Amino acid sequence: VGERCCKNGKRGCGRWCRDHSRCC
Repeated sequence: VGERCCKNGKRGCGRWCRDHSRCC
């Protein structure tokens, strides 16, 4: 999972993206 981060950029930044998304 993690697509929600790149799809939101700064809106996706958060511990979730930090651990589930290499995009923030």
